[PDB]
Amino acid sequence: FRVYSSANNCTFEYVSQPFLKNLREFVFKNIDG
Amino acid sequence: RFASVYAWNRKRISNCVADYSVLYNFAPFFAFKCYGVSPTKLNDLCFTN
Repeated sequence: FRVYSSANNCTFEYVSQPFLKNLREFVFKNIDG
Repeated sequence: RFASVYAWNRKRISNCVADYSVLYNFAPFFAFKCYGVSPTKLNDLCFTN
């Protein structure tokens, strides 16, 4: 559960705070890196 | 503390506001050499890793 797969080898760092009749709309794009 | 040579550590700095002004860390350096980049122009250039 908490650990998704067996191994998880990455060194990225990007934290923020909560992104939390309850319509939660999201749009995902990937452009210009 | 620090570490040994056979097990030298490697720290990845990839997400930071770099205050390259670590010249306060014992300014009387015994060896301050630069390869591929000049000493001060270093502070105003971008890099990935």
